[PDB]
Amino acid sequence: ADYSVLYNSASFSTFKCYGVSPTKLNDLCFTNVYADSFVIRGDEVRQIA
Amino acid sequence: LKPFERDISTEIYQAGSTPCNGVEGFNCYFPLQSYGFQPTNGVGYQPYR
Repeated sequence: ADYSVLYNSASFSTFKCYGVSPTKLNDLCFTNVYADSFVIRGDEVRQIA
Repeated sequence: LKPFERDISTEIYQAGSTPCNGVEGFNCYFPLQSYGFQPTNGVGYQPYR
């Protein structure tokens, strides 16, 4: 993992971690990370949460 | 906070590279949140003296 280049990238319009801290993600070990990607509107980002 | 320590600072909390404490911006949250007590809330959500 290497989320430190993505937390300090400062090029995103949405970046929040839920149930976990967004300041530690390259120190917490996990098992499987599933990435789902989709593009929506600007009046539909708040619905996805 | 340490035993018998009180906070009087209103600074904005700094998250990530982007500085805060009044230079408000992306990842600049205010830690002091309101409780929001109402009688319509649950009994675990009501004020305790």
